[PDB]
Amino acid sequence: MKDEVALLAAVTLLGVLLQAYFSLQVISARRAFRVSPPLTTGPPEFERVYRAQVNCSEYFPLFLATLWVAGIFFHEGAAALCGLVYLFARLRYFQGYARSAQLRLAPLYASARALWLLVALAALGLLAHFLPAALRAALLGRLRTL
Amino acid sequence: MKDEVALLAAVTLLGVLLQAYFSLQVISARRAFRVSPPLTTGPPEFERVYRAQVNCSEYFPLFLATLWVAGIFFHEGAAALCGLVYLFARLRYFQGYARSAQLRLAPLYASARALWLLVALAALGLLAHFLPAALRAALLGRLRTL
Amino acid sequence: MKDEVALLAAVTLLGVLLQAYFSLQVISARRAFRVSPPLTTGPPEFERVYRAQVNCSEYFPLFLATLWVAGIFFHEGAAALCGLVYLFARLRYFQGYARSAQLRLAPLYASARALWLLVALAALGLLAHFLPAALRAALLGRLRTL
Ligand SMILES: N[C@@H](CCC(=O)N[C@@H](CS)C(=O)NCC(=O)O)C(=O)O
Ligand SMILES: N[C@@H](CCC(=O)N[C@@H](CS)C(=O)NCC(=O)O)C(=O)O
Ligand SMILES: N[C@@H](CCC(=O)N[C@@H](CS)C(=O)NCC(=O)O)C(=O)O
Repeated sequence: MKDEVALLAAVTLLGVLLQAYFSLQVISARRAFRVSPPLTTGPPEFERVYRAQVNCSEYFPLFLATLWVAGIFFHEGAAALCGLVYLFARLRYFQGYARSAQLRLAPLYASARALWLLVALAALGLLAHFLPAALRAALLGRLRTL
Repeated sequence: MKDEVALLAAVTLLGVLLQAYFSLQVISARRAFRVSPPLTTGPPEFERVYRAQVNCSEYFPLFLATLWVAGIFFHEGAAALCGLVYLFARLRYFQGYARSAQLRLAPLYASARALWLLVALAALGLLAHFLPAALRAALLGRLRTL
Repeated sequence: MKDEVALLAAVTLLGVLLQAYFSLQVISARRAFRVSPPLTTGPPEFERVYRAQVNCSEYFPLFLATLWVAGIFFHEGAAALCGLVYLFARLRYFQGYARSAQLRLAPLYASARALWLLVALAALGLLAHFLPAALRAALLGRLRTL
């Protein structure tokens, strides 16, 4: 059903492109600092670029999972918008962290707020889905008795 | 189609929340042991918490992929239940590993059993989907000749 | 809708199995080189196997995201085929890297070509989806004026 998930798919693809950009930046840093695989250690500046990419990579599935659940169960447009805010914050996090550990913090907090909102939308969407059938099953069981 | 995937979505969200918990625990360990990014090395106790989170993060997409394939092609309820068992085992793995490398092992084995079962359900679901059309195409080709 | 995504699901499961294989190979290397968690450092040969697995793991969500978007918005068969080429290239990357850092390069380039093609298919699929409604909204706005 292309129609109900195309914005989620577009934000998903933008996320992939951003992760590709982070990967290309790590490769560029490896060349500049002459840090050859399999090493992932070197001068703090190399290690910051490496770490910024790794941190973005490990949250990326959380972002995808929440984006799709929130977008399907809550509202597609709102999930997509929160996803865009998340991804812009991650770009700033990567750029910030590369420059200095301390500059990762403000955009990290912005990314965490965007992701927490997606989590909240996904949870509310699922509650709206399940809570009714559950409260009903509960009541039908108490009616039987009563 | 909210209706046929809501339990998969709920287990997915629970998985996201658990990964968020692991991330918050690593941040707490960084503060306690004063290990500042970009370092990921320090006392064994810090390194165990870091590593437990990283290991959970790298299997998390495998869990999501298998959960959804098994849930769609085999049975939603069974996939969801195996997913819940996986996630509880991962929580125990994280808690165990943080305390000691050796305490990661029992829950790691439980998580691997749950994930292997999801893989098996997904494979059986796909076999049920493809094998028929394939054996038919095979037979139609031999009938033509015969 | 099993019917329109079964090949994407099958390539997804194959990807999971391959990642499981990489994980089992790292465990085998840990035993052979006696590198106990939480360490991820040791002789270059151990570090290459570890790193090859980690690199495959961090691209794996990019591969899944692009596979599904390309397969849904562009063409299922073509996305599945590019996915298979990607996964075979990753197997070669892992085998190559384990033997030597330099032997990772050719299969890395092949994997990057396959993934870039998936990205391109996904983008073209989404453009075909959105561009029309957008150019129409644009024109309706200029017609009103004109
Ligand atoms: N893998 C992360 C998990 C926790 C996390 O996301 N921490 C934040 C705030 S300390 C971070 O920017 N981590 C820096 C990094 O991963 O290099 C870590 O090692 O810290
Ligand atoms: N990235 C993992 C891949 C293999 C794996 O999952 N190993 C298990 C059993 S040795 C584990 O608990 N790894 C500990 C860790 O990742 O820190 C590793 O380095 O070991
Ligand atoms: N995490 C990767 C991101 C960039 C990347 O994929 N680099 C390629 C070409 S240098 C690679 O084979 N990395 C080796 C590795 O990750 O161990 C890295 O540290 O290099």
